[PDB]
Amino acid sequence: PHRYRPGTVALREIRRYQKSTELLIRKLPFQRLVREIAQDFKTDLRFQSSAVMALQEASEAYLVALFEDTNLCAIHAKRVTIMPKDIQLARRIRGER
Amino acid sequence: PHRYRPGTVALREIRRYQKSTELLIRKLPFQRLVREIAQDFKTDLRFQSSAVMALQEASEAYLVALFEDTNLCAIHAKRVTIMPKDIQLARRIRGER
Amino acid sequence: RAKAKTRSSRAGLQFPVGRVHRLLRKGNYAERVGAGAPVYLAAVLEYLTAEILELAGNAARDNKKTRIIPRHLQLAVRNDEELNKLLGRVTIAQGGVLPNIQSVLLP
Amino acid sequence: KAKTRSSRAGLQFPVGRVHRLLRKGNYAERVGAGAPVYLAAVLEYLTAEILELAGNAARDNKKTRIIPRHLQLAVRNDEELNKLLGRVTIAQGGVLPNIQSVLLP
Amino acid sequence: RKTRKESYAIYVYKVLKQVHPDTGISSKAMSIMNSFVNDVFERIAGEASRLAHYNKRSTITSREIQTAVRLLLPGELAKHAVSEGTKAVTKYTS
Amino acid sequence: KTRKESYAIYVYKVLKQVHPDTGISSKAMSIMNSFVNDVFERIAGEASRLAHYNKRSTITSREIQTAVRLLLPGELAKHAVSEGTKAVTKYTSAK
Amino acid sequence: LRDNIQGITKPAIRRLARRGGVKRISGLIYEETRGVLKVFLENVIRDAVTYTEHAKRKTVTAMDVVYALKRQGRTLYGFG
Amino acid sequence: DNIQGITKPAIRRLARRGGVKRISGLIYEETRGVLKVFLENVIRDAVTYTEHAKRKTVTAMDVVYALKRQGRTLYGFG
Amino acid sequence: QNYPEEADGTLDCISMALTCTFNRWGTLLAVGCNDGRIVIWDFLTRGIAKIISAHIHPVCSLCWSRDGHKLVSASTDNIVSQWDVLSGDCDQRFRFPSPILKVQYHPRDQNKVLVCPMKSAPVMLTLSDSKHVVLPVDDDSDLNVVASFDRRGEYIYTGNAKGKILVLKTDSQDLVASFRVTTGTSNTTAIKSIEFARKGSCFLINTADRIIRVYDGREILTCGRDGEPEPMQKLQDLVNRTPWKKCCFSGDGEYIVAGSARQHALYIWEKSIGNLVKILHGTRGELLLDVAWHPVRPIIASISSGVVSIWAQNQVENWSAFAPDFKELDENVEYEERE
Amino acid sequence: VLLALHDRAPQLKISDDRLTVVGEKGYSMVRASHGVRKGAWYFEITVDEMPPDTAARLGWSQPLGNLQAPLGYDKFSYSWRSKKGTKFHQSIGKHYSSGYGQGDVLGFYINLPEPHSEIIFYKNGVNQGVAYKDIFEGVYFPAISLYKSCTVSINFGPCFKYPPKDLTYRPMSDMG
Amino acid sequence: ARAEVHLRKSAFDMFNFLASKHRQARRATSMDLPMPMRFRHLKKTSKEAVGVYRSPIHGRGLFCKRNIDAGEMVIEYAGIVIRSILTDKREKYYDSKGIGCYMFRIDDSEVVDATMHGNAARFINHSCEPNCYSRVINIDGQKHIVIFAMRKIYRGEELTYDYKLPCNCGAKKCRKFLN
Amino acid sequence: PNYALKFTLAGHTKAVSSVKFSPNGEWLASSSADKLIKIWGAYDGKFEKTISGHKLGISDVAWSSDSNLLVSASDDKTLKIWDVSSGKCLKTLKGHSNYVFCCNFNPQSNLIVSGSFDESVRIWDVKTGKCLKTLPAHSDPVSAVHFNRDGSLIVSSSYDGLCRIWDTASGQCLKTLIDDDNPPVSFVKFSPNGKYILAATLDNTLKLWDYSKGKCLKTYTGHKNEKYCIFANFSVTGGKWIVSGSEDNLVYIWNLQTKEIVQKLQGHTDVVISTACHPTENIIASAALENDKTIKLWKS
DNA sequence: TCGGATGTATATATCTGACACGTGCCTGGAGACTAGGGAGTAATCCCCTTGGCGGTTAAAACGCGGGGGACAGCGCGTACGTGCGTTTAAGCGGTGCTAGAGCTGTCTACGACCAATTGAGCGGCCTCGGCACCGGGATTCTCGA
DNA sequence: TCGAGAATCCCGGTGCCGAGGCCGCTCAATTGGTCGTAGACAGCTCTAGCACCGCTTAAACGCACGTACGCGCTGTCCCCCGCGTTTTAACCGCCAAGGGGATTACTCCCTAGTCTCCAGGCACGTGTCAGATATATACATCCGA
Repeated sequence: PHRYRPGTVALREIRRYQKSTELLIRKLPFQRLVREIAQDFKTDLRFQSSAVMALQEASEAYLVALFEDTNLCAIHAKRVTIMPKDIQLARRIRGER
Repeated sequence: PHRYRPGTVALREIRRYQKSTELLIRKLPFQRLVREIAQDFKTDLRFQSSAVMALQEASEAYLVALFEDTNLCAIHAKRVTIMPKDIQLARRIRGER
Repeated sequence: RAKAKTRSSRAGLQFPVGRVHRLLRKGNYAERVGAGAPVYLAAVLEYLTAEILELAGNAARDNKKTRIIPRHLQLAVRNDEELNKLLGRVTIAQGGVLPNIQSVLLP
Repeated sequence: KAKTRSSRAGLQFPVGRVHRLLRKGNYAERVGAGAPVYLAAVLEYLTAEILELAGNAARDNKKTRIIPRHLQLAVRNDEELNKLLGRVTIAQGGVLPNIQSVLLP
Repeated sequence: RKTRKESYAIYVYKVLKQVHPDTGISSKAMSIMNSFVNDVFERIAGEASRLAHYNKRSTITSREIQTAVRLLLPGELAKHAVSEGTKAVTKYTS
Repeated sequence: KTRKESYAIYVYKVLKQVHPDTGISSKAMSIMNSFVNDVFERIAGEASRLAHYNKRSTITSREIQTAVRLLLPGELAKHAVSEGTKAVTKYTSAK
Repeated sequence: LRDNIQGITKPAIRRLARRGGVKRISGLIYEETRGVLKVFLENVIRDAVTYTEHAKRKTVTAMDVVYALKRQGRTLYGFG
Repeated sequence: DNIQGITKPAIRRLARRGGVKRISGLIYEETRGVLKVFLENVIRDAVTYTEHAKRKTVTAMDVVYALKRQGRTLYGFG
Repeated sequence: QNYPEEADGTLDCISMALTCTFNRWGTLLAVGCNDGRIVIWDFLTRGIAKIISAHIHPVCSLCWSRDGHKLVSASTDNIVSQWDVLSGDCDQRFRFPSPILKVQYHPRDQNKVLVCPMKSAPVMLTLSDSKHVVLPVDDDSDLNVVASFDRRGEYIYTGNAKGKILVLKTDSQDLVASFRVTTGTSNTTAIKSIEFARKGSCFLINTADRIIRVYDGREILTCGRDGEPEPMQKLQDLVNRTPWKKCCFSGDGEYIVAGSARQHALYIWEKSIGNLVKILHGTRGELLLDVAWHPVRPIIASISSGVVSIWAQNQVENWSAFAPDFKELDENVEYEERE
Repeated sequence: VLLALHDRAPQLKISDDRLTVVGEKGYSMVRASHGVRKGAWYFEITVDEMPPDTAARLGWSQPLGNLQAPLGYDKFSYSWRSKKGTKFHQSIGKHYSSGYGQGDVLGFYINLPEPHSEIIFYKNGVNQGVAYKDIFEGVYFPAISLYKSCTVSINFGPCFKYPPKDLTYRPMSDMG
Repeated sequence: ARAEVHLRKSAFDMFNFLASKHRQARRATSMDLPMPMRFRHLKKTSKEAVGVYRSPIHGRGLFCKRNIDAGEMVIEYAGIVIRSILTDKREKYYDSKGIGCYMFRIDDSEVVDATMHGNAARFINHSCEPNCYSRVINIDGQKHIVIFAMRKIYRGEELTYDYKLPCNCGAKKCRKFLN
Repeated sequence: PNYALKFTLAGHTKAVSSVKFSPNGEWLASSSADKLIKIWGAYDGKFEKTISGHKLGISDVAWSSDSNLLVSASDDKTLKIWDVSSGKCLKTLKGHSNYVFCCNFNPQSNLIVSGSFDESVRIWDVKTGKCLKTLPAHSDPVSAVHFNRDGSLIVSSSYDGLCRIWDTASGQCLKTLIDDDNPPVSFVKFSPNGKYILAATLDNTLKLWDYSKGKCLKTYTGHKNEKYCIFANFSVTGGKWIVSGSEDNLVYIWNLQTKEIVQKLQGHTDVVISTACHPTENIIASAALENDKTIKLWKS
């Protein structure tokens, strides 16, 4: 009967995911999302597979960069947990809004 | 014998400077600074006047934008006074460092 | 041999067309500049210039003035949403800022 | 008599295809003669720089075959290449092993 | 005895006297509007050139200018500018 | 059944110069192809805007040199300028 | 269709944050992240369909996605 | 040396324009550092254009072209 | 008011709508569906009036009559039947040679209809029996000939498969006018469909090389047989190069509308001046099928895969009907009322 | 006789000849500060420019009345309408008399022995009607309320143009 | 059913507007900009920002349909700018007709009518606990009656001000006399 | 000018509701508030049948274009739909939260206007029986409704005295007729050009309205118009008479060019509230309230 | 300060299909010779850029005082980790159909170039009227009581 | 809750220099005609994209339990603001001198262009071995003791 003090599994998940390279979003829901929001700009399109792969790569890299800058803001605010106002501050400083 | 409670003169200075348009740095020290750091890239240059004016405009606009984004960061941190770690956080989120 | 009516008022425009076609030839953008592309482009430039000068002149009247100084252009660009999304990284000379005091500073 | 210009300069990237791409792209009216040689030299130096910095991590991860994780590490672990490639997403790239100050107990 | 300079002072002057019959314009605002016109011209021509290079073509028609305007301008301003251009081309046609 | 143009063989040769005992996969080759095309088009665009700024109509090695000193950071710029100047001299000496 | 903005699950944002280096996450980041991802995918897909309909085809090749990302300022190496 | 020309009230007036209520006493040193970095990164490309033109005088169009490459695009000159 | 501007709803009730046409009055709209269903709506209160599931076969052409009672069928087994708005029953039935494209009644008598096949000359019949009058066309080579009546019922304008127009009489075949248009520089091309106005004698030429020309029904009679007239107004497009599918007119010969075939679009020119004045849009990836103008009010009905959209001016509510003595001003209106 | 400096309607077009009132749009009534107390004060009103579409309500009013009171509001102010001669007194509209010509010399008068009244419409000595009767005693400054900006002068001399014949009056060289 | 000759068949009201429902710095008007810049956008906001519905105080009240922030303009109270003795004739006239007095004054020389000509700004009741006030501005001399706000006001609240008879406000320190 | 009684059609067990001719001009059936609708003739009083099957009272009854299909404004919040040639109670219109006083048809004869005592003028159907739209017009119960000549405008007559005119396409107010007094409007109708409306308000003063401008033109004097929904008609068969109900055992019939007291019919024993003319014949219908229960057809 | 238990790194066995390499070949790069035009280089001129001198005052610098914010601590209660059974659609293969991208033959309709004539656009020189500057008094916001 | 005082806002008056317009005078736009080819049109092909089907199962899910953190309050202490007094160099008016920018004339040699001849880089077809996948096992970290 043993349970870890909370935080250690988080730290080893951070090391284990920063080690390797893979894809972190399942490809069938992402493909249905791409077809879903492409439906409203032109009806009856027909995607290749590598285009879906390229969109997945670009979106994942953008999200990871946003989370790093958000965590810098939150550590500046003398806290630990990310709040969504930190995300809004980062997106307003960078110039995207 | 009267002295204001501290803050009111700051607020009316904020309104008075956001009203008008002028140049906020004296032009002789700025001109000597431009000649001083242009000395090390090529000896015996010879500036026009409008180029000095253009450099003054660009530097002043850049500094004002940096101070606005820094004050957004500091108000996010539940404080009032700007610290230099806020400047470093803003310059690291924007991508310049 | 007869009179020659220009290409500026044959379409009912104001920006010139021959000067735009010369600037598309003397630039090496591509080989062969098409037929009516400078007319289309001069119409677009007319529309944008009219759109910004409307707000400029309106603010110039509303500050009890008759000429225009660049503070009015600063206000007219930075008030609207669409032009602020277009002209992102531009420092207008002699521009100035927009009044924005935060919520928690003033008593 | 078939002296290719790559041999006549002692290089690796070809010069005729670079002159073909500078004539086809419509960059200006006339193209000189030393310019594609100069440009092939610059591209050779940049590619040699990136492969030299990739080889270290290629040997350090006990591998004999370069992978995109090696390219990601070799680009991001420098200073000046990290300014030249200012924002470029590399597929199958991965990130830096970074954990902040106050997170550890 | 001076070399001629290309400008846009008279054209800005004409459109201003069409849309506001009284208000004059100084020197500095004229210089700003000159730079603005040159800037938007550079962006649109560059994007159209990159399109016509992508599609294995050699000709900047009006269709590439339309696609460049639709890619560059945000939303409602594009929806007005496309109709203004198409009206101008149709009046020039016949 | 059409011809596509790439840069695989030349990156392969430079790899065999600098590391004589290794090979490379396909994905890294495609990444290096995209990198070479990116740096090429950035340098060519900067040189063209310089040549139009100076009211002339010719792209020479002088403008390519000014484009490189404006574009790259310091040490990499100095080494690349030395490489290019050595290549120009060793080309025009045995013309 | 209505779903698949919610089909992006909720260990997945946790796993993206623990690739990014995040320790403890509140309970609003899920909907905030869904909103941000939807905005970004709109501003890519619109230019992708623009290049497609200008080229006169009826599919969306990878090169159009690379061109839209290149104009936004986020270059992608690995598909051109 | 003569970096002291950017005095204490001038940074204060720039921060009053920026919309700032209260300022500590390290921002002056940080601000002179950031200003010196930015002016170096502009004047380098201005001097590069001037040396390529085979002249001995920095004009206005060279500064405008350097600011265009940085991505800031000053209007009102040239 | 004038030409429409805003979207204003739809009627997405009946599945797979295909074609549409109006009466003289502007209150009757039948729709030949994808399976023989003929559905009429209301316009003032907008309720479905009468479904006529006539054939097991799809319908490709219809037409209303002058009394507001009679219709005409065109299925994929060449069946032409007389219908009624009171009963809705089948009268006539026989088989043509296999293609039937479009029919048209005589305007000042509901005896005669003008029927057009694909690879044959157009044929006029009666409704009393199966009598048919053979109409001669000048070429008789490809036999891809279109024909229509004019407005008042004087002549029959025909259009061949080669680019020459004949003007015949409705019974005696009096060739009284003809003209060949200088189509570009070498090839003279065919005509898709010619339609006619309600006020005057203006009409349009819809070729197969995407150019609309404007003419009158008096100038050709003035030019006589084998004359060379000029277009009163040329209408074309250059940017998207714009293929066409359907052409019709405005209310009292004021404007000209023409739906497209590629981008799901509607364009509104002016017959008076001669310039485009408004572009409409809709769903980006549909396929435009049939466009009908409303004769006494600015309404346009467009079929694109079942959906019938009605651009209807977007009326704006206000005050002054509640209290007709209070005038809602805009700014300060000072005065004295009685001297 | 000069006019007032402060006791006047301010936004009217004050003419520089100091003997001519020029109006505005609306009924803003000037009361010139030299009027009767007792006995007799007669003056004439020479008319220079009287364009049509004017309601030149002329008569008597007190300094109790409003400056923005049209002449013809209450029991103190009197009324003489151009169209159909109508009186409007204590808000009572009764079509009284006829109109009036253009270009004459007008002028009203009250006769009160220190009361027996002559409140009667006076125009070149021609009667247009017996107006009213038996006022109270107070101050009656002359009141001018116009509809246009009509140029109308004023007279004070003893040698009148068309006076009331055999008039008991006092010259304006005593208190004005 | 056809046996009720029943009363309440008189309205005495020209305004039968009342229906069954009775549902109760990003912009320019909340900036620190000069006044006519806000005065332009005043009319583009006020046509759709607020609404008029039935209130428990006196008939119809003013429930706004937008979350108004503190400090900004809302709407203008405009109409016939009457001059000061026609007021008394209209008092006698609307005493004869039986409709109340709608007269706010810009100054003590010229008043502004609302009953004959105006806008939807008439539906503002008096209260002794307001959340708005009034200032007159100078749009090129042609002055106006424009109403600001005081505090942060949400969706579904009545807007009132002091007009300076027992009142139907029920204030904590009510005056109960509107003179 | 010489209208003479032919037949007296009595027999209503309660107060006679309304006399309405056939729209094609051959019937005069008369109903009553006794939940019973009889089918009487117009030229000899030819009887057919009596409608039975209601639950509460009857205010208005209507017709068809062929004078067979029927409907009545029942006072149990319903409008039961009936027939002459079959007699089956066809449908029953729900959707009311108060009593129903009047209903009519467009001339295309497939819509039902419903100005009921729930004060929101709904728009009902005949083919589907479906509430299309709603006109929340008045805070007072509806006295009468009417379409115009083609079927494009609806007038609103109510207690407050506001004769508004309403759109049919999207249903909006166009104009509000106003008055210094507040009389209850009883029963108005349009003109054969749609540009005139005779006002019948409870003030003992009739009015005729210029529609396109908004003024009153020609009135009457010396009449009793006070209590109930007093009806008005037209007459072009004889002179230009104005057939109207009357409370003093008369029938108010006078001409509008003359505006005089020239002919006064008499014979009723209660307040006459419903009159109507045959569209071609010289037949004027007349039926008073509960203490009369008779029908007097004065024929010229 | 010391101990039991899982997770991970280290050491070997087995398969397997990307990677490396060998071949035919066609098309794109090099060699020779010419045209003329963009550029290289001398040659002159004139004004804008540097340099200084003297006077005035607006701004800068330096002390003195205090109250308003930054931060340390402490109590608490709660929202988010860590672990355990299930159920479900994600994923892998196998089979099947076709709309649509891609090549290929012809032609004709549309854009580059040459010479002259015009005429709109730019350079230069008067001239006033809208704003620059400044004394004066009503209005409005502050803060101690 | 009140009064004395201090900045802003508005009005009247002067006056002056830079927008505004006139005048003359040139370079390139325009039309009218030629000549060549880029792209539209049609027809055939064959292969990636979309759909049906079924089996197994990792994991997504929902629900228990604590505990470490977020937050809110309290104190205190320290340091940035507001004002007054003394000082010094920014700003302006002012003149003198000449170095490089700007323009013209005149050869002239550097790249475009056309063809003829060849070799090298690309698609395609086969073996093989670095790594992916298992088994087994020291030991090391963590929370309990």
